[PDB]
Amino acid sequence: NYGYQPLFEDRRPRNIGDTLTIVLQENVSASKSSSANASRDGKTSFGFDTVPRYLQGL
Amino acid sequence: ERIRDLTSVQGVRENSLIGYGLVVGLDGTGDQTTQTPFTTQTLNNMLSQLGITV
Repeated sequence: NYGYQPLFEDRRPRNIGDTLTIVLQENVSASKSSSANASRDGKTSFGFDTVPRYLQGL
Repeated sequence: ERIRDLTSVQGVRENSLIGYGLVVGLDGTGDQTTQTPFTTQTLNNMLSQLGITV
């Protein structure tokens, strides 16, 4: 004797020892990315190629 | 008969029960079963319980 068994209810595990099918379908995909940058360029110049006479002391 | 027709006793009450079933023996006036999958699913469940695996 197996006890009350339903007639229209789906066949589910109910007690200890009942078997159940597991469809293993795992798909995990995690990602991360990052970046940082900095730049700085400078040029300076001053040339008195021909100095006038009133400014040759400076 | 006034007190029984006017009052009710505490703890003397009716509950509601619900269930799902199948009705068979209809003269072609049942479900289409193409738009109600649960009818065929539960019929197959009943057959599987009774020993027929469709």
